[PDB]
Amino acid sequence: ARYTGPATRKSRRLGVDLVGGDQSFEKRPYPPGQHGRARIKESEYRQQLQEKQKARFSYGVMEKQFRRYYEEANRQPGKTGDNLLRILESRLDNVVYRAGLARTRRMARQLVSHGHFLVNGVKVDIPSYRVSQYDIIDVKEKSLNTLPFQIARETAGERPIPSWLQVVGERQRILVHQLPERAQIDVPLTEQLIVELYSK
Amino acid sequence: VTAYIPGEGHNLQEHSMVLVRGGRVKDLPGVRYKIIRGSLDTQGVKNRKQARSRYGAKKEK
Amino acid sequence: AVKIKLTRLGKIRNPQYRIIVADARTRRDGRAIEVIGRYHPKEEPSLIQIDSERAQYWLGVGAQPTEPVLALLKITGDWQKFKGLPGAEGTLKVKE
Amino acid sequence: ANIKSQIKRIRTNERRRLRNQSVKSSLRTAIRGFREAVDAGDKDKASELLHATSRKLDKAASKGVIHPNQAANKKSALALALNKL
RNA sequence: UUUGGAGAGUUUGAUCCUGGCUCAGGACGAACGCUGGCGGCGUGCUUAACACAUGCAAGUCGAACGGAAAGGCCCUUUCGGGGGUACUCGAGUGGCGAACGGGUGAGUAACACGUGGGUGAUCUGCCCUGCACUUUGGGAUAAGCCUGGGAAACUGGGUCUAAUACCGAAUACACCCUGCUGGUCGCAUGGCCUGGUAGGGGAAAGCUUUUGCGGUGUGGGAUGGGCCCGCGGCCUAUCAGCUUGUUGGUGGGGUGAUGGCCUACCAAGGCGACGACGGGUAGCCGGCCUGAGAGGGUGACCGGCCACACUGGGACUGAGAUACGGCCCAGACUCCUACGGGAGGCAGCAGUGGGGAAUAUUGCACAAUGGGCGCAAGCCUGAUGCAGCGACGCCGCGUGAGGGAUGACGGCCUUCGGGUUGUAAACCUCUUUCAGCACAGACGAAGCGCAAGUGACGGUAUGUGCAGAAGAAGGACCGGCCAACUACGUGCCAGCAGCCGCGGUAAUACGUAGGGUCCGAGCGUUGUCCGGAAUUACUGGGCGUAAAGAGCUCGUAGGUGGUUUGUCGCGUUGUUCGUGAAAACUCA
Ligand SMILES: [Mg+2]
Ligand SMILES: [Mg+2]
Ligand SMILES: [Mg+2]
Ligand SMILES: [Mg+2]
Ligand SMILES: [Mg+2]
Ligand SMILES: [Mg+2]
Ligand SMILES: [Mg+2]
Ligand SMILES: [Mg+2]
Ligand SMILES: [Mg+2]
Ligand SMILES: [Mg+2]
Ligand SMILES: [Mg+2]
Ligand SMILES: [Mg+2]
Ligand SMILES: [Mg+2]
Ligand SMILES: [Mg+2]
Ligand SMILES: [Mg+2]
Ligand SMILES: [Mg+2]
Ligand SMILES: [Mg+2]
Ligand SMILES: [Mg+2]
Ligand SMILES: [Mg+2]
Ligand SMILES: [Mg+2]
Ligand SMILES: [Mg+2]
Ligand SMILES: [Mg+2]
Ligand SMILES: [Mg+2]
Ligand SMILES: [Mg+2]
Ligand SMILES: [Mg+2]
Ligand SMILES: [Mg+2]
Ligand SMILES: [Mg+2]
Ligand SMILES: [Mg+2]
Ligand SMILES: [Mg+2]
Ligand SMILES: [Mg+2]
Ligand SMILES: [Mg+2]
Ligand SMILES: [Mg+2]
Ligand SMILES: [Mg+2]
Ligand SMILES: [Mg+2]
Ligand SMILES: [Mg+2]
Ligand SMILES: [Mg+2]
Ligand SMILES: [Mg+2]
Ligand SMILES: [Mg+2]
Ligand SMILES: [Mg+2]
Ligand SMILES: [Mg+2]
Ligand SMILES: [Mg+2]
Ligand SMILES: [Mg+2]
Ligand SMILES: [Mg+2]
Ligand SMILES: [Mg+2]
Ligand SMILES: [Mg+2]
Ligand SMILES: [Mg+2]
Ligand SMILES: [Mg+2]
Ligand SMILES: [Mg+2]
Ligand SMILES: [Mg+2]
Ligand SMILES: [Mg+2]
Ligand SMILES: [Mg+2]
Ligand SMILES: [Mg+2]
Ligand SMILES: [Mg+2]
Ligand SMILES: [Mg+2]
Ligand SMILES: [Mg+2]
Ligand SMILES: [Mg+2]
Ligand SMILES: [Mg+2]
Ligand SMILES: [Mg+2]
Ligand SMILES: [Mg+2]
Ligand SMILES: [Mg+2]
Ligand SMILES: [Mg+2]
Ligand SMILES: [Mg+2]
Ligand SMILES: [Mg+2]
Ligand SMILES: [Mg+2]
Ligand SMILES: [Mg+2]
Ligand SMILES: [Mg+2]
Ligand SMILES: [Mg+2]
Ligand SMILES: [Mg+2]
Ligand SMILES: [Mg+2]
Ligand SMILES: [Mg+2]
Ligand SMILES: [Mg+2]
Ligand SMILES: [Mg+2]
Ligand SMILES: [Mg+2]
Ligand SMILES: [Mg+2]
Ligand SMILES: [Mg+2]
Ligand SMILES: [Mg+2]
Ligand SMILES: [Mg+2]
Ligand SMILES: [Mg+2]
Ligand SMILES: [Mg+2]
Ligand SMILES: [Mg+2]
Ligand SMILES: [Mg+2]
Ligand SMILES: [Mg+2]
Ligand SMILES: [Mg+2]
Ligand SMILES: [Mg+2]
Ligand SMILES: [Mg+2]
Ligand SMILES: [Mg+2]
Ligand SMILES: [Mg+2]
Ligand SMILES: [Mg+2]
Repeated sequence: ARYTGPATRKSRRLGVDLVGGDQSFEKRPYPPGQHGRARIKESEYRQQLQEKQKARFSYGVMEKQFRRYYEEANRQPGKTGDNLLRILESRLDNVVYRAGLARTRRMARQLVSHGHFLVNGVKVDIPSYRVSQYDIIDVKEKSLNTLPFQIARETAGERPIPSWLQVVGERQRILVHQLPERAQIDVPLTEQLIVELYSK
Repeated sequence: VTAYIPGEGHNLQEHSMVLVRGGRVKDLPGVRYKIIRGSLDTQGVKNRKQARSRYGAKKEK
Repeated sequence: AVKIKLTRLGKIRNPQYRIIVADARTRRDGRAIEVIGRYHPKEEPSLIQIDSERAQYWLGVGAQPTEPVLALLKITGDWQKFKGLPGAEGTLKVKE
Repeated sequence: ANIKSQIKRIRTNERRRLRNQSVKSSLRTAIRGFREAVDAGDKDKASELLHATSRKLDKAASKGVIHPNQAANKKSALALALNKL
């Protein structure tokens, strides 16, 4: 199941922008609640939980399968933090969101659930696809005729496509080439506290 | 062994089949068990809507 | 007469049949002396691989395969090799 | 007994017990006579009884009532006792 | 040359130490409370090894034999049916199969179990493969007919018939035994060169005329098996001596095979403080949970073994008996009776009564594969493949999206200004996964048949269409630990509660409200187990007073050694091939 309640509540309580263009946040950064002014006592667990929640709702990932993320990252021989960030950025949802074919990660998930795309010529209608390397992601004719996808493809003029990701032309073919690196990704927050909380 | 009666109101009279769970109680020295509500003949006390699950109460309608 | 069995493991809705050469006296899942492969129809190709040399040694030593096992061996061409009539025929559809 | 197969098996087994008990009793009587001859202390009659008993022992063993190596065992043990006395 | 360690609270006026208790996590064959939509994939009596209504879960061969109850055919017919027909067949032998596969864990501390040898000490039908033979005579019984007892099961008496059912004899001279003579090996009697020698002994059965199968012994091998072997593998000395076939020798008997397996006589010993025998506990193991690790716990499923079949015993059948639905006897349980006597054994699949928290359906198929049968077709198989029930466990999906006010109600607080739920809501566009309704629609079957066809699952999985945001969200917590606060209502009551502790009128701790937090089709409680617990301290504790050095000595066993000169290398590591089942974990 996904989140059906308000989405701006998340940013308001979290104290940082999630989508990026929040007028309501900039109008009132204080987290909701009749006591959004009470001073918050320092707590290492508190901050670890804060970081965990922010990352989880930022990526739309469910709690259990993101624990699965963390354990899988431990399993891989590389460093746990960058392994986790790699495996969570590999999400087809994040791929479409950051390739300019989805305005928001939630909309990418909605479209994938609708099943309007072809991956390597095989129909797929699952959000959490594992986008390997060298792969190719397509979009099919009914998706093309769909209006909002057209708008997104002409609106992909935001923060430019990251290094390993790129779009080749009007058909919007997305292909990944090399290994994303933490420094170039510059995904926000620090994996230190996430790994600490899950190693608790 | 004695058992503790949760909630606020109860319908228990002598010779009433009941269900019991495990739990210590410090106020009562000779007590070490609770009695679940909403099972068998023990129902949850009416007028409860907060922590409804713990006491076995239905929703509003 | 030890016969070529198809050992079965796993769960209900997807049976597994490993190719085992064993005596029929034991359980259907009983003692497996030597394994040479497995067979599972759940997948549409239901790919099967056979070790020709081991199969032939067992046949020459006295293990009589069960009819489906022999048919599958003909399919893989091991029966053809053992008979020497057509030779060794390779037509197995390796999975796409 | 609740199946025709098992009941028929019990019939056949009783028949073959009648048969096998007969044969085994004959063999035991042969061995008993041989023993009596030996503790009496004769030589030629002992040898002739050895011959007859061995012939019938081999017949029974080939029939399958008793088993070959043990048949050889007691026949050779009896031969050893004879040669000892 | 690579993988991998969290603390917090609680003693005191206030510290520090030690130490005790509790919590933050994973996991359940888990149960209850609330909630609840689908699909995919597993899982599902842990207690009463309690008794069990019904039925299913073991059958195959006329080309072995006699026959014809029912059917097919033809001669006949008064329609009672009469002959043969072998297509076919009831039962009748004979076989083969039934020791399979399925179930359960009460006992069992044992060579019971994993691993490592084994046997010059055993067997083993059905399979293939080189290699002699299968002559001959005889008799009986079922079935059937008649009779009799008897409700009954069951039984007898008499006549009659055949054989892959039965036995004698023919041979064997390569096999099993015994009295005489060489070489090889040594790990020993002695084994192997079928070592040579003399004696005597021994087996079979036929079927089909077509991819033709049968019977008997043993140079080759395998499998299933038995025996015993080092090691090992709970707790209790508040269990210290136990044991008499017990311990060894010789001789006999016995076993498929040595051996107190059994018997007789000899000697008195054997086992015992590097824990005997005693007591309670409990199937062992590959494994499952935990832990960085060592280690701790534990034995769900699957799987390798063990033992059991209403309780106690015993034996037959054979290559194979603990013989689950094989036999006999004794007790219990239930039932039948015409009262003489009989039937029984769900822990086989399901199902019910009871216990309990609780574990589902009296479902379909041989479609595929294993398994039993046959020359095969072909038959049987709750093994199975599947289907229905159940949020119980891992995993994926749906109940919308985009924008939308210096932000519409209304609630709740207010310092009466206002904040607050809130991009939320209604609103304008969109896709509408999945459910709903239709079409197409697989493979799972180079598989079988000398036949034309063979799929339960399912008309499902899977694609394509139709109208519709339309059918879709709840649970726990919010005093500190512990990310989440305020007001309303009663105040040592009513109550909360994990530890500390919270109410004696103005509670962030009770209840109500809002608001917030965690989680989520699951959320909590409870209970078992690991952890932090270095809180049984090998890694890795302490002994002055916090708990501990006995009151102090000699000294047996055990434990331990002040030096160098010397070998064997049994303590040791050194490497090479040579075992470590599958399944599970780690890498791709
Ligand atoms: Mg940890
Ligand atoms: Mg079995
Ligand atoms: Mg295929
Ligand atoms: Mg067949
Ligand atoms: Mg019956
Ligand atoms: Mg007699
Ligand atoms: Mg006698
Ligand atoms: Mg015999
Ligand atoms: Mg002997
Ligand atoms: Mg002797
Ligand atoms: Mg690691
Ligand atoms: Mg304290
Ligand atoms: Mg103190
Ligand atoms: Mg203090
Ligand atoms: Mg329900
Ligand atoms: Mg399911
Ligand atoms: Mg299931
Ligand atoms: Mg038959
Ligand atoms: Mg017939
Ligand atoms: Mg048999
Ligand atoms: Mg049997
Ligand atoms: Mg059996
Ligand atoms: Mg089982
Ligand atoms: Mg059971
Ligand atoms: Mg048991
Ligand atoms: Mg013992
Ligand atoms: Mg062995
Ligand atoms: Mg056999
Ligand atoms: Mg003859
Ligand atoms: Mg007769
Ligand atoms: Mg005649
Ligand atoms: Mg003869
Ligand atoms: Mg002769
Ligand atoms: Mg001779
Ligand atoms: Mg010769
Ligand atoms: Mg014959
Ligand atoms: Mg050994
Ligand atoms: Mg050992
Ligand atoms: Mg002796
Ligand atoms: Mg001897
Ligand atoms: Mg002995
Ligand atoms: Mg003696
Ligand atoms: Mg046991
Ligand atoms: Mg282990
Ligand atoms: Mg550890
Ligand atoms: Mg450890
Ligand atoms: Mg264990
Ligand atoms: Mg198994
Ligand atoms: Mg097992
Ligand atoms: Mg074994
Ligand atoms: Mg028993
Ligand atoms: Mg038995
Ligand atoms: Mg049985
Ligand atoms: Mg029975
Ligand atoms: Mg029974
Ligand atoms: Mg059953
Ligand atoms: Mg009950
Ligand atoms: Mg019950
Ligand atoms: Mg079959
Ligand atoms: Mg035959
Ligand atoms: Mg044919
Ligand atoms: Mg049948
Ligand atoms: Mg049938
Ligand atoms: Mg099923
Ligand atoms: Mg269930
Ligand atoms: Mg439930
Ligand atoms: Mg899901
Ligand atoms: Mg919208
Ligand atoms: Mg097909
Ligand atoms: Mg085909
Ligand atoms: Mg589809
Ligand atoms: Mg469709
Ligand atoms: Mg609460
Ligand atoms: Mg907090
Ligand atoms: Mg707090
Ligand atoms: Mg008050
Ligand atoms: Mg409260
Ligand atoms: Mg809230
Ligand atoms: Mg623990
Ligand atoms: Mg210590
Ligand atoms: Mg002290
Ligand atoms: Mg002292
Ligand atoms: Mg003293
Ligand atoms: Mg060496
Ligand atoms: Mg070596
Ligand atoms: Mg090795
Ligand atoms: Mg393997
Ligand atoms: Mg692991």
